[PDB]
Amino acid sequence: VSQLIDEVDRIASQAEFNKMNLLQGDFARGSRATSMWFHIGPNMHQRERVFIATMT
Amino acid sequence: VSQLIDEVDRIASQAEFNKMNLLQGDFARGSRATSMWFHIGPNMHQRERVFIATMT
Repeated sequence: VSQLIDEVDRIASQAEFNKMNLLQGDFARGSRATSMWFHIGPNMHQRERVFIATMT
Repeated sequence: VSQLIDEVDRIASQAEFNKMNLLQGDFARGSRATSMWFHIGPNMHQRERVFIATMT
């Protein structure tokens, strides 16, 4: 179980898309790191909220 | 379901055609915004009404 949880932590540290990291919870419910948006509109204000909690 | 309804609200608040929103119900039966007329006649005063209700 120690080995498996070490593998889980390794994955959480390395699981990434491009240079950003996701599983660290940098965009959690109350994460102070930064904020992300997927703009899906032809207007500068048209974008919505996406969140990813902390799963360490 | 809440996420889906939030998408519905985003569509309603963002649905527009030529910098004019449509799903807001600006052309409803009792709408106070304005009356939409499409002139199809070759003379004066042949306006044609179109009605779209609020879709929030």
